[PDB]
Amino acid sequence: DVVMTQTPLSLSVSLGDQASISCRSSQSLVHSNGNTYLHWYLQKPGQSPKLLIYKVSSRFSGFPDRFSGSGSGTDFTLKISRVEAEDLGVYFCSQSTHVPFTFGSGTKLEIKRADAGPTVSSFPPSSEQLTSGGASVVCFLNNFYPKDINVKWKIDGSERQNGVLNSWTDQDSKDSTYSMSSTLTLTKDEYERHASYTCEAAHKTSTSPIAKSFNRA
Amino acid sequence: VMLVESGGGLVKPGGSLKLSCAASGFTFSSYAMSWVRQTPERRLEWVATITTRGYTFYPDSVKGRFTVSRDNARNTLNLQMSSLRSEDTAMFYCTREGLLLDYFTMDYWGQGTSVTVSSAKTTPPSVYPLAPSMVTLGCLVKGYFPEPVTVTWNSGSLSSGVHTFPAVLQSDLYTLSSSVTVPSSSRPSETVTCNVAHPASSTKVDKKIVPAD
Ligand SMILES: C=C1C[C@]23C[C@H]1CC[C@H]2[C@@]12CC[C@H](O)[C@@](C)(C(=O)O1)[C@H]2[C@@H]3C(=O)O
Repeated sequence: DVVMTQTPLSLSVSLGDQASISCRSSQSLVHSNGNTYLHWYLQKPGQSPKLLIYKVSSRFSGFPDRFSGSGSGTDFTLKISRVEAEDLGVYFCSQSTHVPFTFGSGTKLEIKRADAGPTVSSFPPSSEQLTSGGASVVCFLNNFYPKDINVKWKIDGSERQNGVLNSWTDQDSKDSTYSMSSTLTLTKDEYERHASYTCEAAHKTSTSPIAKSFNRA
Repeated sequence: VMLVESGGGLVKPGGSLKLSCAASGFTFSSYAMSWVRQTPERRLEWVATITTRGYTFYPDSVKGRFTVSRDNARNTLNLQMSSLRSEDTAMFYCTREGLLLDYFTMDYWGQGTSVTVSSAKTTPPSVYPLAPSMVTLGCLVKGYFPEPVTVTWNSGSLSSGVHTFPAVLQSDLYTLSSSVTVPSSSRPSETVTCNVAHPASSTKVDKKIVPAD
């Protein structure tokens, strides 16, 4: 098959700045008819791919002129001038000159903004859950920047990793922020066995870790 | 151009499934259509294409198992899948080969329909409330299978300040949380409720967030 590579895999640009994504083809994408069917899709968080540019440089009249495509043969580039928040997401290049039709892994586009502290909130198990014999303690690390962050749980002062599930969201396009949730699940039996429960987050914006906790007692 | 996929679901290995793609906004019969799936690793992989005159073609990884087809009268693209295998699970989209009189290239993509091939059995979710200038509340949707699940607040009203995280798998059950932030005065003054829908198990669950005692 025809392998489609992309570069870079990640990218964080400041608004009003220009972003440049490259796509490398294992074979010339020039069709015997002379056309070059290489295209660029953009899949915004939680959405499906949108055709941005096709046949190397044609703008799928949907998107603006700040989106431009170029290249030839096996090398192609996409540039986004005066970047906007709505631009964040995953950019994919694709080829239709050859069957099977293939896509590249994509390139993530992040927006560069001012560091922002997380708004962590801890939530004791819910009354309904405990009746089921289960106990989950949730913690939210909302709207922070950069994406880099660390979460640490401690039961009565001791770090716990078993029964700790984590999830991160994509960069938000309304504020260029990031959010994370963490859940420490354990049986009611063990839950009612401890007094202190804590969620500890280490982030760039603060020297000492942002700690939130509560006591079952 | 409107493409809406449907029929996604959970099938056991070796099982079969029939996906549909309803089309509107363009002369469906004068376009080749295709199916592309996005893997959990998020890779897009073409899976089938049908021609205007009915010619059909696919990649070897799928030959003898999938069959594209079209119902021009009903304006529907179809995808019949047999001998499904665990590595088949993915989000399936129908795409249109839009460059009318000039070679293959995908125009529009549909909303996508989710399909999980696994031995794990579908399980309803348990929806627990998460209550404590700005206040944050949440909901814990836990122990369900398979994906997906929709979470809305106040029947869709509260949009801003919402964080529905991606569900995580710890066994054969998923679990996800969704948070919502509102002005302190907003609650418990006004009610805040999370509505959770799990099509697989045919289950809807509303949970009004009340103060804890
Ligand atoms: C093997 C095929 C299938 C083709 C012709 C040829 C190459 C490109 C395809 C399309 C792609 C674009 C149009 O939908 C189409 C109607 C067209 O003009 O070209 C398609 C046609 C078909 O399905 O009958």
